[PDB]
Order: sequence, then structure tokens, then C-alpha cells
Amino acid sequence: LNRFDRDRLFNVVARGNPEDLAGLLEYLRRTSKYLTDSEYTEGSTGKTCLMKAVLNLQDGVN
Repeated sequence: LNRFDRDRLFNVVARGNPEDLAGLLEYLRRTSKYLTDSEYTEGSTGKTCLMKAVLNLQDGVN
């Protein structure tokens, strides 16, 4: 797994499609990355992909 962009990750979770997350774990393991690293946050507030997932809810759940 070569790359997973923050922009793509936020877009994936907003749409709420769990299948589009495929490869994220492998990419993180290969690169030893964490979803809380500056790369996966806006920087201006420190907003995570989990916050986005909760901000974008289809009725009750995501």
C-alpha cells in the first residue's frame, strides 16, 4: 500500500462507506503511521477522521 491521503480519508468517512477504507490498516502498518498524526488532522484545530465521521451521520449511525 503506497498511500492513503487525509483528503481521501475524510471523504470516505463522510460518505459513510466502510468498504472504501480498505487498505488503511495496511498502509498504516507499512508506514508505522497513526490516525492522530498531523498528517491526518487539519492542523488549525486538530480535527480527526473520527470527528468527521460523527459530524457526518446518516440518521443515527455511521
